[PDB]
Parts: sequence; structure tokens; C-alpha cells
Amino acid sequence: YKETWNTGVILLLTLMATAFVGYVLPWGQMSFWGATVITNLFSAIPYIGHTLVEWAWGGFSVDNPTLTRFFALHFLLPFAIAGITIIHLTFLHESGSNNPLGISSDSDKIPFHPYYSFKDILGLTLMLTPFLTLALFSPNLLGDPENFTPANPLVTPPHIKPEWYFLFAYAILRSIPNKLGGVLALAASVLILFLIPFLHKSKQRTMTFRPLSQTLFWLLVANLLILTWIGSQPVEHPFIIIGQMASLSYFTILLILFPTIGTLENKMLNY
Amino acid sequence: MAPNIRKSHPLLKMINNSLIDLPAPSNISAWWNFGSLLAVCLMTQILTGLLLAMH
Amino acid sequence: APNIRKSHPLLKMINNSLIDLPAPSNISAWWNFGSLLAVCLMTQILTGLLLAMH
Amino acid sequence: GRLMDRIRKWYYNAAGFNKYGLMRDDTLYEDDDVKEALKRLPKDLYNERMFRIKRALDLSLKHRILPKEQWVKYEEDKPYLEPYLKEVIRERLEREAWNKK
Amino acid sequence: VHNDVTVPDFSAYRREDVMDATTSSQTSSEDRKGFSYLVTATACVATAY
Amino acid sequence: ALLRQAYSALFRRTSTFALTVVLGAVLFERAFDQGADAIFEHLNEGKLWKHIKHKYEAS
Amino acid sequence: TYAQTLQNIPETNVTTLDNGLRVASEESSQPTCTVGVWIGAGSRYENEKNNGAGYFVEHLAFKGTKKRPCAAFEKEVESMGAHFNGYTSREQTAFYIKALSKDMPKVVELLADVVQNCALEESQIEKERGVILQELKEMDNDMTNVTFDYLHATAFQGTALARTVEGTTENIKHLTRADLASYIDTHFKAPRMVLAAAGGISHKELVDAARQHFSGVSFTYKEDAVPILPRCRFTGSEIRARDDALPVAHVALAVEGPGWADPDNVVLHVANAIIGRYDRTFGGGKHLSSRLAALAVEHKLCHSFQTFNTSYSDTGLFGFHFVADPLSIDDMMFCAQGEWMRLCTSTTESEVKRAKNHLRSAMVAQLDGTTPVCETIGSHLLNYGRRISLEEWDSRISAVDARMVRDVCSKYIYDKCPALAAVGPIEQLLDYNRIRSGMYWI
Amino acid sequence: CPGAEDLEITKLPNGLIIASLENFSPASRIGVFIKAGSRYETTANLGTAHLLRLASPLTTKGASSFRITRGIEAVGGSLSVYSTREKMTYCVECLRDHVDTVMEYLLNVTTAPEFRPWEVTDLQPQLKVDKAVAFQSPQVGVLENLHAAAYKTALANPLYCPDYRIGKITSEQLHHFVQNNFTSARMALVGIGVKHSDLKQVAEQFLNIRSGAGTSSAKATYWGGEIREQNGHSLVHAAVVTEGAAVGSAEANAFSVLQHVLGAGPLIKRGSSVTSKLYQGVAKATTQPFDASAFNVNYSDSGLFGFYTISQAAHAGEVIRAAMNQLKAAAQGGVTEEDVTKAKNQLKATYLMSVETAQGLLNEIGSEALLSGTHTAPSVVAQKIDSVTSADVVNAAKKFVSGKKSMAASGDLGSTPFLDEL
Ligand code: HEM
Ligand code: HEM
Ligand code: HEM
Ligand code: HEM
Ligand SMILES: CC(/C=C/[C@@]1(C)[C@H](C)CCC(=O)[C@@H]1C)=C\Cc1c(O)c(Cl)c(C)c(C=O)c1O
Ligand SMILES: CC(/C=C/[C@@]1(C)[C@H](C)CCC(=O)[C@@H]1C)=C\Cc1c(O)c(Cl)c(C)c(C=O)c1O
Ligand SMILES: CC(/C=C/[C@@]1(C)[C@H](C)CCC(=O)[C@@H]1C)=C\Cc1c(O)c(Cl)c(C)c(C=O)c1O
Repeated sequence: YKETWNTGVILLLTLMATAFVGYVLPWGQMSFWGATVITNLFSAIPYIGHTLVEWAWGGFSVDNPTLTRFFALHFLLPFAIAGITIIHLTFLHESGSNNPLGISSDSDKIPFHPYYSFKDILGLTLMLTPFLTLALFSPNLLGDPENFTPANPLVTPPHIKPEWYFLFAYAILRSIPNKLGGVLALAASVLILFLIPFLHKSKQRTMTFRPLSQTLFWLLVANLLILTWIGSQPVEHPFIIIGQMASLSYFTILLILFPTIGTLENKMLNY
Repeated sequence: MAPNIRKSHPLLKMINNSLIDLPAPSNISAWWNFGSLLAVCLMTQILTGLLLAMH
Repeated sequence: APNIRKSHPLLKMINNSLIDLPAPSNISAWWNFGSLLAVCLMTQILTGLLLAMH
Repeated sequence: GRLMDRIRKWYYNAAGFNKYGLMRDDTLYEDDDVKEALKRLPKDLYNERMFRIKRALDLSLKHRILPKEQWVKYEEDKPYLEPYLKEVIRERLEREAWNKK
Repeated sequence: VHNDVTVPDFSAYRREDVMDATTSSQTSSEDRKGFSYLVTATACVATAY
Repeated sequence: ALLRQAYSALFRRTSTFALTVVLGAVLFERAFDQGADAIFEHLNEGKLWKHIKHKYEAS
Repeated sequence: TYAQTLQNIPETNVTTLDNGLRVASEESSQPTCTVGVWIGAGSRYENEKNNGAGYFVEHLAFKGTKKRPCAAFEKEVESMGAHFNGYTSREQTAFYIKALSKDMPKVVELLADVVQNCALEESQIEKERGVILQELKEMDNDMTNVTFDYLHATAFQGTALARTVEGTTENIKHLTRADLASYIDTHFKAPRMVLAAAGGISHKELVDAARQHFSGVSFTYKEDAVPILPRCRFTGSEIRARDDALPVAHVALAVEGPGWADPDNVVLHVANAIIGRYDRTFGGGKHLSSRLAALAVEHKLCHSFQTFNTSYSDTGLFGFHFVADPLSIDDMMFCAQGEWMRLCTSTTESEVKRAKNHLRSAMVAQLDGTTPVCETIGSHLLNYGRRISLEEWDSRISAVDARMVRDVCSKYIYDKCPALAAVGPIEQLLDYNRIRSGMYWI
Repeated sequence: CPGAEDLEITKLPNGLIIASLENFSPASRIGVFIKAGSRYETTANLGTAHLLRLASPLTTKGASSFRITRGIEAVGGSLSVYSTREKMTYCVECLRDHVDTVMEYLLNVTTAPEFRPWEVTDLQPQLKVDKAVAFQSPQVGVLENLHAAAYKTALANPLYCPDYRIGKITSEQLHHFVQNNFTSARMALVGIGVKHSDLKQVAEQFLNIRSGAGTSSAKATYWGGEIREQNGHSLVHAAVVTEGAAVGSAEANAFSVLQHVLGAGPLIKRGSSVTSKLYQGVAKATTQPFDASAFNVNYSDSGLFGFYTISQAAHAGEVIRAAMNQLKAAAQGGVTEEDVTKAKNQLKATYLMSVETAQGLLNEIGSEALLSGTHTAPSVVAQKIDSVTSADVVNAAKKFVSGKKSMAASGDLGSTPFLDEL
């Protein structure tokens, strides 16, 4: 569902940018060093690079202007999210939802309400339970503590990690031991989502009836699950090696394997 | 004309035409519940967000 | 199909609400405030952000 | 050497679309050619393919499958669409090539 | 009938160069357009600035 | 005839029309700028620091 | 083989009688044949007060002469199995007869007796008055026509070409014996006529019969002078005749054409072949080579459409006409202009190759009978000056290619202000400004 | 360089006729004439002939729906199918250098059709259209009903598929109609602008399908009916006829001459047609506009003959009756030895001219080369024309006034007469 999908990817990137700048507002140690590293990423872009950083900061080193234009930015984006979400859902509606077996469900549709409205109310009370169990009983479980220490422009904490949801990328960035390569790998680590629709070779839509793709699919999940662990560990052996691996692994399972096993599977069905 | 005021009204025809009379496959699994949860989060984030922005 | 101005879920909107829109041939200048009002909004919003950043 | 056979038959039971009573062809994702092919299906073959599918969806909503007995068998799977589809794709390649000339 | 129908006189509005019913309006076209398109080209340059 | 020479070479082709607007906006700017600044500075002789300037400079 | 069969066709012989009349023919072993006199005089030649004379005349040229009244004329023709019929356009009238190759000479005399001694009995004139006034009530319900007239009517507005061939209602209601007379006198003159014939006839024996009955004399230089007409001005405009009570809508769009003389007319016709024409009963359907016909089929854009390259002495009309339902006029018009722009910008060699072969065949079907071959000869001398052979036409048609088509269509179509004529429930089609903008950027 | 050839005409062992004729025109026109048609239809497969006519552009065993159109279009060629209640004529027409190209499709269309269920059923809605455009001419509305009243079978079958049968025709009915009618013994592969050695080599080396009569048409019984169609339309069209003569029969020429004697459509634009008995006769009876003519149809095992009148709704009575007396008066010696000499020329003329157009010519060679595998010279046909005596004419005129009559009429018939009043 290409457009529904592409707007999705756009959503993801936007949510990421948002959550990032939010995390900078309390102006703690991560807040600062995060702000420093991420805006510094443009520095990898030749020429217009070192300048692009100047705006970003509003000065010649992170400071107050950065913090106010970040609060502005944070305040704004969520709405742009809500906006695009509307489009996401609109493109969707042209086609309709997909379903597990991946075969037309025109022979059997049902009114969203009360079937899925009730099902979603329930799905809500379920996510809500651990979300609240977490937020109420163990508040800081999921969050880095460096942000309890007011930013220090002179000291970068030794155990500087990003919020859990960015680790996997942080992991890849720390793989490529070259400024631009790491940056490109990082960009691609998310932007690669735009290519998925084009790397589809199976003659069937889902993996429900594709046991090989399934294994590959779950092998990929465990693959990310690892990068996250790696992202939470220091840049020392055996980690460094395990790291480069999982990354190399990530990009291969997506650009080479999947589309390959896919073709293979087609032949095994005699197509 | 339109009998019910659910299918004619320029607005309710929308709440109704995109979440109430919407055609949904009868077999979507729990993996399809994330759409709404994502949606709900957005509203919850935005709300709690403003409350904070006010301090 | 045929034109990508009337089918596209988006352009069908830019086109269906400001380009193929049926307008009375005799509206006077007192009808130009709708757009000016609109334009303000975008101008206000833009200059506003710029300021919120300081 | 019945290897390819041995494998295919394996993959066939591996997929498991037969547990729902679907023929290998009921699972094809409906792109442009497949859609055309289906319009060329004889009334009855189309109405049967429909039930098979409407039945598999109902199974899926219920989270069940057919009792082992009713499962399609690797050798009894009728490739009811395969030949239509191949013609659709052959008629298409002709056009495509003829417009470049 | 459609035979009794004719196109009124637009002399009150015609451009000087296509006022004469016996001269190829085609010669003065290149200009009539070049001028109107020059006004636009300028508006674009003025706004571009 | 410029109007015809222009139309035929510049305004006809919607691609060359653009090149004209750009190429033109460039020239128009550089000139409209000097002119206006020239008009303004003239209208305020000896009041601008550009004028006073030499009194505390170097030579 | 094609190439040769083209050069074998017997050349057309031409010889002029010292009174200006021109005689010409193509001899075949055909036992039957056709002969007629093609007069270069129509409605463009009429003024505002005599609009519809060339037509009021075409009606009486068969109701008898001075030498032989009605029944004697008709009877003398019918009884020998000949076919007398003709027509009259904006700038070219003609009267021709189809008969056995034996009556070749007896025919010539008949033709000459109509163009010179038309009776014009005033008993007949108050009858053909009610008859024409009737034919206008019929012709008026012919959309295709009501439309092309309105097209000229505004395309050449303010000039001579902007007039219908049938003329006004007031003219037909008041035209006098005098005017018809004076019209024949001023226009039906030797230097402006052409006796053409083809079939199994002796060019010689034809020219003789001519010298004998086609005998008018010329003293001054005036009589041997062929007037030059005051040029017609093309106006980019539109005329919208609306009636939402008509079943379908008719639309015609055109730009000014070059005129018979210009060689480009060849290219323009090749161009028109690429777009071609279509209509509800074409078996080809969705597979037709004409991109527009396809779309037409695919989306149900129309009931029919056709390109056209109408030429005149000094001017012309190059465009297209389609018929459609009220609710699809827009898309059709859209796709249509679209295909024109493709012409000016991205025509391929494949499209032209076919375009050429399609023209070549239409060019031969032009000469499928003695009447058609005679019509070609009649209108070739009268318009192109001499006779243009198929072998020649074909050489010109082969010379054309992509680059040529693009350069020429760009010449007469790109960024031009067209003339529009819409008739019927045309609400969906709209604004000249828009249609105008459809004239550039493919 | 090129001159004069000979109209050759072979006939292979299977009964397939091959009639060529090199006339060196820059264009050729090949055509397959067949003895098929709406008369071999039954109440069971009605309209299957009509649809077969539109199904000409459908995929065949050798060429595709797409490639047949694009293939013919590529060489400025053309395909067309004309048919009568008993004769189908598939034929192409291209420039000399492309005869081979346009042939393949002509061969593929007539001999190897597939009539694929889908193509076929996507095409059946066209019968709805094709029949609506044609039926715009009331002229074709009264002819349908005529043949219906004039017969009980075969020729009584409509030329355009009746409505109730639109969308109920099958690929089988198409196939079975082609297998049992397009048999080499009923087929003739004519051609113009072509050398016989080629047109022949193709017909043989390429053509096939079954041979031998196959199914045969059930001889047309005569009925003598009366179908009136009240429909408002201000102009009342009418046609009163009686069994005429068959094709090739002797008594034909006589009617053909009794045709031109009563008047067969004007020869002078906006004319008055004096040489037309019937016309003049009607004029001397009615005051307002009209037209009336000599109707003559020649079919294999039968024929039709009589007149046709177009008149205002009110003057329909006087016009039709006056049209009769004028036919009786000609049955009772009212024919000059001269009217017969003039009618003899008009007939030699009409024939001689109709063969100038490539279409009309190929259709002359064909028709004959299919109904006898021969070819009369335009010199022999000339004799048969004038070998008609002033008697034969007066006889045909009688055979009309005496035989049983059929009639068709459509319009505001309120003033039109019933057959049992003439
Ligand atoms: C603001 C973020 C997002 C929100 C709130 C959102 C919301 C929705 C909703 C409500 C649905 C419908 C219900 C469902 O099927 O889940 C949906 C469907 C979908 N979304 Fe999103 N979405 C988001 C992000 C994304 C992302 C990141 C992607 C792409 C990587 C994506 C891909 C899709 C697709 C493909 C569908 C169709 C699902 C199907 O096949 O049934 N969405 N989304
Ligand atoms: C896209 C939805 C949103 C996301 C993903 C989001 C995320 C975040 C994050 C990750 C933080 C840092 C939290 C922490 O660890 O302290 C944060 C803080 C904050 N956000 Fe948001 N936010 C969202 C919407 C909003 C909006 C729209 C507002 C207000 C209208 C808002 C205002 C703030 C403020 C004031 C803070 C800083 C103080 C604090 O951390 O409590 N947020 N946000
Ligand atoms: C954010 C404020 C507003 C904006 C940007 C806005 C914009 C527009 C626009 C663009 C139009 C169409 C063009 C026109 O007719 O002017 C319109 C029409 C209209 N607006 Fe507003 N509007 C605003 C406020 C209002 C207010 C305060 C009223 C009522 C007290 C109003 C009453 C109307 C009405 C009645 C129409 C129809 C105009 C007609 O009859 O043609 N608008 N508006
Ligand atoms: C509805 C459109 C808007 C209106 C009517 C508007 C109006 C105003 C007014 C009256 C003031 C006081 C101006 C003064 O100094 O006299 C102001 C100031 C300001 N507005 Fe807005 N505003 C609009 C949109 C925005 C938005 C959306 C932002 C930023 C995203 C913004 C940011 C500010 C800020 C930071 C100031 C205070 C500092 C200053 O006065 O320069 N405004 N606005
Ligand atoms: C995960 C990531 C960047 C993610 C972005 C930049 C995407 C590549 C594009 C869209 C976004 O806006 C994200 C914030 C960078 C790695 C990364 C971090 O996130 C953070 Cl918080 C820190 C403190 C460091 C320190 O070294 C880091 O290397
Ligand atoms: C955002 C949402 C539902 C939201 C609430 C807010 C309802 C409007 C009322 C009751 C609730 O609380 C739901 C969570 C549904 C999103 C949503 C969709 O847009 C679409 Cl097209 C589909 C096919 C589904 C299928 O499950 C879906 O969940
Ligand atoms: C806001 C706007 C137009 C805005 C711009 C921004 C265009 C999108 C492109 C070019 C411009 O610069 C316009 C000012 C038009 C508002 C607007 C409307 O919404 C509607 Cl329903 C109507 C009937 C009119 C009639 O005049 C109108 O002006």
C-alpha cells in the first residue's frame, strides 16, 4: 500500500525528531550532549555542512538559542504529525485494510463499529496496564539517569547512551569507523524502509504461507534486538566486532536475503 | 435527500464515513490494533505535553 | 486517469477546491478578503514562529 | 531423481495454506494480471474460488483451521488460474514490445 | 436558423493591429503575445527579486 | 522587432521563459539595488556614517 | 509493385481554349465515364446582399435552359442513363455528369448549356424559394454542420469566409431574378471554369466538343483576368450556442491553416493521420493505433471525433471535431489538446511511418471511380494550378519524418489562439482562457 | 511497363473458387465471399450471424485481437465485413506491397477464430449499439418487417440480432455456425490488383476448414404477411411486394427492366424524374412532398418485388393507392416499346457504373464466381438485358397484380391502407 506506507515512514522520522528535541528540553547531561552530536551530524555534509550547524545552534556552539528553537520545534511537530496521520489514514481508505491471509476480504467485510471499536477499546486497556504499571511503580526503569545532572558544556559523561528507542541506530553509527560512512549508514538505517515495497518478490502478499521468509523475518527481529544491546555497551571488544556484524546482518537481510528467498519460494510453489 | 443525519451532514458524514460505517476485513488480528494505539498516544502525548508547556 | 489532477487523492483536492472550483463570474472586490484573511494566517504563523524562537 | 518433487511437496505442506482449504492459486496476491485472469474464469470456477476464500477468512477470524481430513493434498491441488494468468502475461508482453517498435 | 447568426463587432475592443478585416492577423501575433508575455516575465522577475 | 525577437526566442518555450526570469532577476537586482541605495544616500548627504567616517578614521 | 503501378497511370492532359476555359482529362479503358465543369466561384465570392446566389443558382441549373425547358432537359438526360448532379462550396462550385463513354460529346453540350444559358424561369424561382427555405430547416438540425458553419462564422468573423454557403434567410426570401442572372454573368466565366473528365474518352475529341459549345469570346484584358480576393482575417475566438435540451454536444477547435499552395499541407495531413478519427462502431476498439481513439474507447470520451485540414486559396482551418455526452466533454477536450501537443513535441518515427501509409491509402481511395478522379482533376487545376500526380504526392509524403512533423505542427499549433465552436449542452466544457492554455507544454 | 491481363479463375479439388484479376492499380483488395448468413439461423441461434460479423477483430489461433488491429493499421490497411441474409464478405484492402501482411489476418480471421468466452461476452453489448445506429434510417426498419411478413422461414430471419437475444449468444453458437457454413465448397477467395498465381498459392497452401455444403438453408416458404408499426413518426414508410424472381433465373431481367420502367430513384439532383412512371404517377395524385420507387430483390431460392413509398402521414393513402393503379396500368399494356428501350440503357448504365469503384467491382467478380464459379462478360450480360421483350415486362407487371401481396409500414399509419384495400 505504497502511499499509506511512505507517509508512515515520514511519520516515523517525524516522531523521532520530536522525541529527540523533547528529550533536550530539561537541559540535562544527555539533553546537552545529545543536542551537540545530532546537530553535528550535518557537519558530514560537505560545504553547506559547517554552516548548517550554525543555524541549528543559532550561535557557534550549543546554547540558549538552540534550546528555545528546540522548544518551538517540539511544540510544533506533534501537530504536523497529527496532520500527516490524517493523510496516512486517507490514502489507506482508498484500498481498505489488509488482513493476515493477504487475499481479498471483499467477500467478507464488517462495519468498524462495534466490531473493531470494541476490540480497540480492549486493546487500549491492555497497553494501558503495563504503561501505567511502569509509570506508576517503576518510573525511571526505561530512562537514562544522566539527565538528572544539569548540562555541563565541559564534561561529556563516560556512559553516554541515547534513549532506548534510538540505540539500534546509535549502534550502527558506532560501527562504521569513518565520519561520513557512519552518518550515511545511520541515515540509511531508517531510510531503508522506503525501499521495502520495491524489494518484494513473492507472488503471495504475506508471510503467513512462506516459512522461509518467516524465519528470515524473525531472524531479523532478533537482529535488531541485538543492536539495541550493543548500543547500550561500550566501544570495546567483543562488542565492536559483534556490532559490525549485526549491522552488516541488518542490511543484508533486507537488501539481499528477503528478496532472494522470496524468488526462491516462488519456484518451490512451481511459479 | 438523505434520511439519517449520519450520512448527509458534511461533518458527521465524516465521523461516520471513516470510523463507524467503515468496511473492515472480518479477520484482522491483534496486530492491527496498533493503528489506534498509535493514534491514542498522539492525543495523550499532545495533551500531557501542553499541560507541561504551561510550566 | 485521464488527468492526474482529478484522480490523485491529494491534487484532486488542490484542484477540486481552488482551480476547478465553480465561481460566480460577478464577484466584486469585496470577495477578495477571504484569501487575504487566509494569507494573513500563514504570514502571521510564519513570522510568529520566527519570534517564538527568541 | 524425484528431488524437486520431494522438495516441492515438502514446501507445499510447509506453507499450510491447504489447512484452510485454499488451492495454491487462491493465495496469489491480486496484481494487475491476476485481476484480469480472474475476470476470465468461468462462472462456476469463480464461485468456488470465492467460497474457498470467504471460508478461509472466516476460519482466520475464528483462529482455527480445517480438520486434518479436509486439507488439500499436494497432488490434488487444481491450478485453476495458472493457465489463464500465463496468457494474460503473454498478451501483455506482446503489447509492451510492440509499442517500443 | 444558424444561417442568420453572425459574430458582433469587436472593433470597440480589438487591438490596433488586428482591426482590419483584410490583413492576416498572423503577422502581428508574435508581438501581441511577446508584449503580454513580457509583462508577465517582468512580474515574475519583480516577484523573484 | 524586439517583441517578436523576444517572444520567439524567450517567451515561447516555457523552459527558456524560466531562464529569462532567473537571468533577468539577477540583473534587475544588482541594478535596482545600486540605484535605490544611490537615491537614498544622495537624499541624506553628510548625515550618514559613510560621510562622517573620514573624520576619525586613519587617513 | 507499388512504385511502378504509380508511374503507369496515364498522365492528365491539359489544353486551354483562347477564351480562358481549360480542358483536361485522364483516359482509361473504362466503357463508362464522367465529365463536368468545375467553376472557381462560391459564397466567399458573394457579398452581403447576394449571399446565397451561388446556391439559389445550383438549384435552378437543373430546372431547364433556354434551348430546352424542364421536361425536355430532364427527359433528354434520364433517357440516356446519365447522372447529372453537382454542388457549391465557399469557394468552388461544380456541375458534372456521369454517363456512357459514347455520350461523351453529347454531354459536353449539356454542361455548357447550363453554365451559359440557364433558363431562370421566374415561375420556378418562386418555387425554389420555398424549397431552399425548407432545406435550411432540415440542414439546421445537422449538428456537425451547424457547428462547422459557426466555426467559420467566428474563425474568420468579419470577412467573406464567415458566411454560410446557403446564405441568409432574408437573402433567399428576397433574391431577385436579376441577382441570380448577374451572379452567373459575373462568375460563370470561361477563364474561371475547367472542363474535366476521366474514363474512356479521347482528350482530343473532348477538346473539340469544347471548342464547339464552349465558345465565348474575350476582347479586353479584363475578361481574361482572374480576380484576386480580399484576404480573410483569422480571429482567435469562440461562439457558444447552448441548448441543454439536445442529446449530445458538438465541439470544434481550429487554428488558421496555410492554404492550398503551401507544401506543408502534406505534413499537416500526415500529422492528422497520427491522430486520425474514431466512432462508436469501430471494431478495432481499445487496440486502435490512434492514442486518442484508445483513450476515447477506454474512458468513453465520445461518440466520434475527427481531425480535419480544410484548405482555401489563401487561408485555411486545421483542427478537430468531436461529439460527446454533456458529462464527458471536458475530459475529451483535455485528451484532445493533449494529443496535439504531443504532435508538436514528441512524435516518433513509428507514428509517422504508419501515418504515411494511412495517408497513401486514403490518397488512392481518393481516386476510386470516374467521379472522384474527375473531382481531383477539377479541383487540382482550379486550386493547385496544374494536376498533381500520385507518383508525386507519394514522393512528398515519403520525404516527411518525425522532425518535420514536429517542426510544422509547432509552426501552426504551438501557442496559437484557436477558434472554438460549441453547440448543445456544453456546460462542462469551459473558459476560452483555459482552452487557450492547452496550447502549450505537453 | 504494365498493360492488360486476364480475369483468371481456378477451382481446387475441394470446391474452393479462386478468381483474380491484375488491373495494376496501386492498391489491392482481397476478399473471402461465403455462403453464410442470417438465413441459416434457427429460432434457437438467432442473431448468431450478426455477432459473427462484429467478432471479426477477435483473437484467432494465429493472431491476437491486439495484433490484428495494430498489424493492419501499421500498413494503412483495412478490414471489413459486409453481409446479406445469405452472403458474408470478409475483405481487406491495402497498398500493393502489403498484400502478404494484410493476408495473414484475413486468413486467420475467417478460418481460425477462437471466440474466447470473455472476448465474446465483452463484445455482445455492441449488438445493442450497432443495431441502434443502423435503425436510425426508418428505411431499414420496414425492410426487417417486410422480409418477416414476406416469409415464414430462412429469409424471414432478421439481419440484425433481435433484442431478447442480446447477450445470450455463446462461443459454441459462434463456432458451430462457422464450422457448418464456412466450408471450402461455399467459399470463394476473390481479389483485385493481384496476380492469379499468388492469390491462388495462398488459398490452397493456407486455407483449410471443412468442405462440402455442411448445413443447408431450409427453402424459403412464402407467407404474404402484413406488419404495421404505429410509432408517431410523421413520415409513413411503406413497402408492398409480391414474390419476385430468383437470382440467375430468366424472369429476373424482366423485373429489372420493369424496375427502371416504373422508376428506380432519381438521376438528376433535386430532379422530377419524368422517365419514372411511378414517380410521375404519384405526383399527379398528391400535393405535398414524397418519394416512391421500384423495389427489387433477387435471392437464391426466391425474390421480392414491388414498390416503396415515403409520404406524409395524411397523404399516405392517396400516395400508396396511386402507386398501385400506376402498376396495374403497366400490367395492362401500358408499356411503350420505347419505355422498354430506355429502361434497357438505364440498366446497362447503372451496372456499368457500379463497377468503377474497387468495392463494387470485387463484389461483381465475387458474387458470380461464388454462385456458379464462372464469369459472364460485360458483353453477354448486355445481351440478356435487351433480349427482353415488351411482353416479358407486361407479364412481370401482371404476376404482381395477381400473386399474393406482403406489406410493411411504419409511421403515423392512421391514414395508411391495409393490404386488403388495394
Ligand atoms: C503517527 C504514526 C502512525 C499512526 C498514528 C498510524 C496510524 C495508522 C492507523 C490507525 C492505521 C489503521 C489501523 C491499522 O491497520 O493499524 C494504520 C495503518 C497502516 N499504517 Fe500506520 N500509522 C503510523 C505509522 C506508520 C508507520 C511508521 C508506518 C510505516 C513504516 C505505517 C504503516 C501503515 C500501513 C502499511 C497501514 C495499513 C495496515 C494494513 O495493512 O492493514 N504506519 N496506521
Ligand atoms: C509527538 C508527541 C510528543 C512526543 C513524542 C514528546 C516527547 C517528549 C520527550 C521524549 C520529552 C522529554 C521527556 C523527559 O524525559 O523528560 C518531552 C518533554 C516535553 N515535551 Fe513533549 N512530546 C510530545 C508532544 C509534546 C507537545 C505538543 C508539548 C506541548 C504542547 C510537549 C511539551 C514538552 C515539554 C514542555 C517537555 C519538557 C519538560 C519535561 O520533560 O517534562 N510535548 N516530550
Ligand atoms: C480566519 C477567518 C476567516 C478566514 C481566513 C475566512 C476565509 C474565507 C474565505 C477564503 C472565503 C471565500 C472567499 C470569500 O468569499 O471571501 C470565505 C467566505 C465566507 N466567509 Fe469567511 N473567513 C474568515 C472569517 C469569517 C468571518 C468572521 C465570517 C463571519 C462573521 C465569515 C463569513 C464568511 C461567509 C458568509 C462566506 C461566504 C462568502 C460569500 O457569500 O461569498 N468568514 N471566508
Ligand atoms: C492568529 C495569528 C497571530 C496573531 C493574531 C498574532 C498576534 C500577536 C500579537 C497581537 C502580538 C503582540 C505584538 C506586539 O508586540 O505588539 C503577538 C506577539 C507574539 N506572537 Fe503572535 N500572533 C499570531 C500567531 C503567532 C504564532 C503561532 C506564534 C509563534 C509560532 C506567535 C508568536 C508570538 C510571539 C513570540 C510574540 C511575542 C513577542 C512579540 O511581540 O514580538 N504568534 N502575536
Ligand atoms: C539515533 C541517532 C539519530 C537519529 C535521527 C537523527 C535519525 C537518523 C533521523 C530522524 C531524527 O530526527 C533522529 C533524531 C543518533 C545517535 C546518538 C543519539 O541519538 C544521541 Cl541522543 C546521543 C547523545 C549520541 C551521542 O553520541 C548519539 O550518537
Ligand atoms: C484511531 C481509531 C479509533 C479510535 C477511537 C478513539 C474511536 C473514535 C472511539 C472509541 C475509542 O476509544 C477508539 C480507540 C481507529 C483507527 C483505525 C482506522 O483508522 C482504520 Cl481505517 C481501521 C481499518 C482500523 C482497524 O482496526 C482502525 O483501528
Ligand atoms: C485562499 C485563496 C487562494 C489562495 C492562493 C494562496 C492560491 C492557493 C494560489 C495563488 C495565490 O497567491 C492565492 C492568493 C482563495 C480563497 C477562496 C475560496 O476558498 C473560495 Cl471557496 C472562493 C469561491 C474564492 C473566490 O474568489 C476564494 O478566493
